[PDB]
Order: sequence, then C-alpha cells, then structure tokens
Amino acid sequence: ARVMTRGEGVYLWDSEGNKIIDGMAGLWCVNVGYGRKDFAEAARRQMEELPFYNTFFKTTHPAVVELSSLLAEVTPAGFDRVFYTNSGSESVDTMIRMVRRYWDVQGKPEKKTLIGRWNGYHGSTIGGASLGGMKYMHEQGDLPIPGMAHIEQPWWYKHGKDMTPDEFGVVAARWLEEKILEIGADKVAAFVGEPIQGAGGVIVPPATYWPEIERICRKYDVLLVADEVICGFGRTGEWFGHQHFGFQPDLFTAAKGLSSGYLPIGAVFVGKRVAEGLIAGGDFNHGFTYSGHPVCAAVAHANVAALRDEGIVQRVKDDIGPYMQKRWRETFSRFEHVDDVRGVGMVQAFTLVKNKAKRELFPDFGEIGTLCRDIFFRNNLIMRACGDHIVSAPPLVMTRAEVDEMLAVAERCLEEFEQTLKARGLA
Amino acid sequence: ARVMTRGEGVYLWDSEGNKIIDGMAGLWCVNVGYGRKDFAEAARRQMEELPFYNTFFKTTHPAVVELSSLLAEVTPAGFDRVFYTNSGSESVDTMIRMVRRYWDVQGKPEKKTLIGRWNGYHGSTIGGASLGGMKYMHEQGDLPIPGMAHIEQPWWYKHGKDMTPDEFGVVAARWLEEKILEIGADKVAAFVGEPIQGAGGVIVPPATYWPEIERICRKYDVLLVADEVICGFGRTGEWFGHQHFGFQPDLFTAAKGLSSGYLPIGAVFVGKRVAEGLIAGGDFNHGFTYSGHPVCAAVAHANVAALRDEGIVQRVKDDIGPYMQKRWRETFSRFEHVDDVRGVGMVQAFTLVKNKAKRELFPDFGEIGTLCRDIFFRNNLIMRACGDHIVSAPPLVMTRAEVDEMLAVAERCLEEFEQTLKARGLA
Ligand SMILES: Cc1ncc(COP(=O)(O)O)c(CNc2cccc(C(=O)O)c2)c1O
Ligand SMILES: Cc1ncc(COP(=O)(O)O)c(CNc2cccc(C(=O)O)c2)c1O
Repeated sequence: ARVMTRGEGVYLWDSEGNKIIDGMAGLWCVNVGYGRKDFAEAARRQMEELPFYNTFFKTTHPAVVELSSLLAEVTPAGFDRVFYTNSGSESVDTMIRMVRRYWDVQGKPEKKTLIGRWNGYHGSTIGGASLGGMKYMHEQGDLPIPGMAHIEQPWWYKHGKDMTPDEFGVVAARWLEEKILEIGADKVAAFVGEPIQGAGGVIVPPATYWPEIERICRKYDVLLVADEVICGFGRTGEWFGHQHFGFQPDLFTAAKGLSSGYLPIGAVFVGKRVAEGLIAGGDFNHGFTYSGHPVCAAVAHANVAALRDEGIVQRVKDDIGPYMQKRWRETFSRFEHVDDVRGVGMVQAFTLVKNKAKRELFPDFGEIGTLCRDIFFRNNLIMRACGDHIVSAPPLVMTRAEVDEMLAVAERCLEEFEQTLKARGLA
Repeated sequence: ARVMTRGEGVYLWDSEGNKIIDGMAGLWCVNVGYGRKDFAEAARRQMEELPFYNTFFKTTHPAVVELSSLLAEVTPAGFDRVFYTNSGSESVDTMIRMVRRYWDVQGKPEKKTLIGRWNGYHGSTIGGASLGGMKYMHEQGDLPIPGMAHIEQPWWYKHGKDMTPDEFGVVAARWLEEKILEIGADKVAAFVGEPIQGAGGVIVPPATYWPEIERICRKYDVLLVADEVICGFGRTGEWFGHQHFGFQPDLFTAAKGLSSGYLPIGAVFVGKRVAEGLIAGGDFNHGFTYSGHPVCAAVAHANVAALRDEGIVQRVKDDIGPYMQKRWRETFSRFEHVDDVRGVGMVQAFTLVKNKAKRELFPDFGEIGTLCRDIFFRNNLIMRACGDHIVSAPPLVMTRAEVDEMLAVAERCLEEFEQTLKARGLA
C-alpha cells in the first residue's frame, strides 16, 4: 500500500507524494515537529564518541548531568531529583515502586494501594496497565495486580447528570474520598492521574476537580502523582499539565516529551518530600546517579533547550494556544453530531454524538469515531479517534496558517461526515 | 573525579588519558564494540528524514519492516512474529502478559503462574522483578506479585552435593517438576530462564539440565521461555543461548544486544503456537511492532546485518570462542582461591572461594568479589563482580591478541588478590 517516505515540520509524506497534515504527533510527543537536523546531529556525535555507560566511574555521564541541570530550570518549584528510564511505561512502573518504597521507609508498609481511574492510561507494563483503567488491558495478564483501585473518570458529558460542570467536578473528585474510606487510608499510597486524560479521549476535567482531588489527598496522607506523559513539555501552554490546573503533585512521570519523540526516554520527577524519603532509605540512589541512555539524554537536552530558547512553550501560552482554541471551537461547534468541543493550549477534542439535544451517545462507542477518522485520512489529515472522541495534538510549533489549513480540511471532512450519516439514516 | 571521553573497539578512555579494557561490553550488550560510525549515520538519517510512527495506515515504518525481515533470516526457524519494545525489562513484562493472555484465549483461566529461579534476573519492572529471584528486589514495589513462583538455581558448586554435574542437572531440573506438582499443573503458565544466568554470576547449567526442563514443561503443558537478554546475538557462539543448550522455547526475549547497546530497544520473539493463539483472540495484534522506536530499529538493523555479514557470530563459534574458553581456563585454573572456572563462547567466569578442597565459599558473599573487582579497575580493566563470582563478556569482535592482553592484566590482578588475602589472614 502506501508507506511513509518523509517527515518535515507538521507534515509527513507517503510513497504516492501525498502531504499528510499531522494533527496528532503530540500524542507521541513530537512537540517540535519532524526533520530537526540539530537533534540528528546531537545523536550522531554521542553515538560516535562515547561509551554507553559501564562502571565503576564515580561520575554521572556528562550528557545526563547537563539534561538534569537544565530540567531543574524548567520544572516547577521543588523538583530537583530526576530518575531516567527508557519509556513512559517504565517511568510509571518506577513511580509505582517509588511510591511503595517511600511508605515502607516511613514505617508504613501497609500503605501500598494506588488509585487510578477508569479510562485512565498509564502505559503497558504490568504495573502501568493495572493502574490504568482500560478494561481490555486488564484481561491480558489477570490485572490489575494487588494494591490497585479505580474510581470513575470526571467525564461531565456522560456522568454530569443535572449538574453544572463545576458542581460535577466536586462530585467526581469526592469519588476519590469514597474509595479511600472504602479501602482504608492507611492502606492507600497514592492517587495517580493524567491532568487531561489522553488515550481516554482528551477528557478535560471541570475547574473544581483537581483542587478537590488535592484537598482529599492531603486530608488522608495519600501521595498525589501527575502522569504528564502527554500533558507535559508545553502541551497545555504551561510546561506541565498540573501547573495549568493548579495542583501540586508529589511526583510526576514524563516520557518522549523529553526528546520530542525523536528517541525513547522517560523520567520520574520526584518532589522534595518524597526525594528526601527515598534517599534516607538509600533507595533508588543508583538509578538517580546512573539512569539515562546518554544518546537519548543528548537529544533530550537539545530538545528542552530548544523548547526554552526558541520560546516554543511560551508561544503556546500566549499565541498559538489561544489561536488554536478559538479556531477549534469556531470550526466544529456548529455541526449537528458534534458536541463537547474542548481543549487547552495545543490539545483539543470533540465528541461525535447521536443527539445533541438529549446528550445521547452513539451505540457501539467507537464505530462512528472510526468512520470520521477514515474520512480524515482519505483527505490527508490525521487525528486520533478514541471511541467517538476525536482528538488533536499537533506539534507545538504549528503556525497560525497551518492551524487554518488543518481546520479547513477537518471542516470539509465533517461536512462530508454529516452527509454520510444522514445518507445511511444514522443521524 | 575522572569522566569517560572515548570508546573504540574493546577500549574505553577517561579524562586522565587512561586506556581501559572493557571486558564487560558495556552492560554485556556492546557486542560489536565501540565507535561504529555507520551506526551513528543510520540513526542520523532516520532522525533527519522520517516520522516516528511504527505503523502508517496499511503499512509499517520502513526501518521496522527491514529489521523484521532481517531478523526472520537469523532467528531459529518458526519465530517470524516479533514484538518490539524499548528495553529488555519491557520485553519481559510484555512476555508475561502474552503468556497469560495465551492461556486465557485457550480457556484455561487457572493457568497463570510463571516460574523463575532464585538468583534469576529478568529486569527491573514490577513484573520482571517478581519473576527474577533476587531477594533484595523482593520488596521495592511489594513483590513478587501473584502467579509467580521460584525454584532453586542449577548452581552445582553450591548445591551439587556429591553428584556429578550431569547427575545434578537432572536433579536441579526436576525441582521444576516438584514445584509444578506442589502448585498444581493447571495453575502453571510458563517456566522462564536465562540459558546461562547473567547478573547471577554466569551460572552455566549442566548439559543435562535444559533437555530435562523441556521434558518437564511439555509433560505439564507449561510454556517454555528463554530470556536471551545477555545470551542473545552471538554471545555463546550460536545466535541465541537456547540454541547452544539445545532447547526449543515457545517465546524468547531480547534487549539492547539487538542494537549492541547503541540505542534502547528490545523484542519478544513469539513462536507459532503462541502467536496464533494470540491472533485467535485479536489481542497483541493491532499494535505489535508498536512499542519500540523506528530510529532504534534502523540502528538494530545495521547491527544485526553487521553480525551476520561481517561473520562476527560465526567467528565466535569457530575461532575466538574456543580460544577465549581455552585461554580463560589456562589463566585462572591455577589460583588457590579461584574455582569453578567456566564459560561458553564469549561469556566466562570463575568464583572466588575460601577453600577449593571443601568447596567452601567466603562468608558474606560479595565482600571478596568487590575487593578483587577494585584491583581490576585500579589496573584499567573492567570486569564484573556478582557476589564472589567474577564475570566477563567482552565485545564479540575482540581479537586473539586483545584476548591475551585482557588475560595478561587479569592474571596480574589475581596475583595481587592472592597476596592481599594472606596479608589479612583471609586466606
Ligand atoms: C498518560 C500516559 N502515560 C504513560 C504512557 C506510556 O508511555 P510510553 O508509550 O512512552 O511507554 C502513555 C502512552 N502514550 C501514548 C503514546 C502514543 C499514543 C497515545 C495515544 O493513545 O494516542 C498515547 C500515556 O498516554
Ligand atoms: C537476563 C535479563 N533479562 C532482562 C533484563 C532487562 O533488560 P534491560 O536492562 O534492557 O531492560 C536484563 C538486564 N541486563 C543487564 C543490563 C545491564 C547490566 C546488567 C548486569 O547485571 O551487569 C544486566 C537481563 O540481564
């Protein structure tokens, strides 16, 4: 069929010469777009010159030292300890072990349960798939493992009932309290959440949600962990998604955001309280000192430098983010089977619905999303279909003109979509 | 104070100008040695030119297609389905989930327990740490998780009593049968082992061990899994360690040996029975090659091509392997506190012992190993201490002269070690 032949900026090309507008590469964290020659050079040099680690060497690799130094400058107050891995899935798994070790060290070994959310996603390790709330992943491996619990997701469109979003955000956060009390606070180690659920369909919680979650976590002496694997490194306009929603996690996980997707890498960023805890047990100290594939760290360093020095993150907050959000809602809000148009910064979405009046979803959630996605692709546009949610997360460097080009095509596709719907009486 | 400044061939350099022999090949993984400029070029080109999706519409990324095509040529017959990951740890975790999903699809809901070995090592995830048998690891994330069991390792020097190695291989393999009947066969999904235990100290099992493990696995309808993360890609003289020992696994896992450590990557090679069983449910399907990274696949491709086309693996079997093994046994067999001199291909080891007569180990296993290791480093030689086992696995490209050079230095270090023992009355 059609193979990929080239990537540059926000586009990729196929073997037939088609230019494909990549409206989703940020879900794989390609935040600065394709074709960065300087990143390629950063990798080339490190691979030619240096070893890939070995030991005894009282030192941390110079590529890693530099990356760590730079990250301290761009992360929020209190994150000055970073543990490197090879992926977001590994970062999640390491985080689970850290959270449990922290409580062990505090002399509370029974505090082992982590609480996630249905439709949350935290990667594909046994630990991560257990903490995530995708039912199809739980079946593959008799998951979740012990010390994993789940609460319903803050999806107002489905569960918001007769409530305003804001009233719902309180109710949905209180589900965490209910679960903690059910399990017992002294068996609960942490609550873990993506600031905006990514793979679950860009579920943007109400403004009252995260503050209520945080309040509840502190009330019960439970750690708060953000999974920033999608939302970090400028996706919401802030450097990290938790900054946008105004909560303060005790740890947070990131992945290819570090490298804009150019090479595999992940990290766990550990706040002061937990860091002091772990080091006191002498734990994770070899990881903190020797973690990080130096080639990937070299690319990650060039990337984070670029995001800062080129003003890419600031440009999402001030310029392209507001432009995108306005243009997104302008384009999609009018369609008959489009509802819950949403987004922050450079992540945005809507849901294909049976009936906007009744807030009624299509049956066999996903079938209609697939149809819309298929139309997009026939028209040389990629966006992600998550059930009947259509989601977009383009490179952060996307211009105002590229935004319009993308939305012009998407608009044409929705017009076709609305017609195809009626034409088979699914409307 | 010193830092790494260069790697080339079998050598490393530090900031002081010191030339160091890398007898440990990074982390047993740098099989082609350092300084491959063609590898760096392969990464540069992919990073400059292409997107990073593993799949595009009906096709796979060209770099991945290429790697899989080449892998099919060098893998044992029947292993065409490969699932890519970012590390050996992720490969192990994916294997565990695959093993369990397979029995689910087969309608055997009880059949979920994986059996590993004490002193076995399968990575650092919750899943891999649980399947591994490192007692210090059994309480970082609350471990082992359920459906994990362990048998004793086939370590003749310690457990062999008054048996020949061949008699002991049968006894040590039958511990698996004893364990299966203790648990109940209906509950046991797989046995997993490194053909030779790596991090555990290059524990080479008797020739009788693997054939007997395999008979037992087939007798109870238990899957047989090889962890080739250290033994893979030519380390034993064969492409994979299971080929050397003459067993036929249903799946096997591989890590960065695939790329000689130049970039992070791993794989699960899935045999026909399990692949078909997973297809028969539609499980680990839509998103198979889709966990790894295509830049890493391009490097892995150049590496596997180099191992085949430059005759590196064949040279281990026919030339440098026999030489290393012969010369290793000449060099070390004579020392008063060195015993169990062993190895195959380009992995080899010996154990530091209190008394060769009684076969008595030093107390506080590890203390003496560290002492000997520090001597090596002071002498610009990297060899690994696992407890009181000393281990070596240099790049496979090491010349006969490089072999003697390494052994010349090692011999001098053992002379010094032997003096140090008496000069402390620890002889
Ligand atoms: C929130 C979150 N956490 C952890 C992971 C695991 O990261 P790695 O993939 O680096 O192991 C993820 C996965 N991140 C991810 C990557 C690509 C696509 C999509 C999508 O659903 O479109 C999501 C994720 O979305
Ligand atoms: C047998 C085995 N299985 C899985 C893993 C995990 O692979 P990754 O590390 O690629 O995730 C390993 C780890 N392999 C490994 C790596 C680095 C050092 C050492 C050492 O003990 O010197 C061993 C291993 O030795």
